[PDB]
Amino acid sequence: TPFAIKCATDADCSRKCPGNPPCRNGFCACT
Repeated sequence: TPFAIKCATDADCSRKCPGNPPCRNGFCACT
């Protein structure tokens, strides 16, 4: 799914779910 937690960047991924997980299609990879 190129759709998940709405992200800007890695840092933003981190902002929701820490440890700097990656984003793809501007969505954070973390569940």
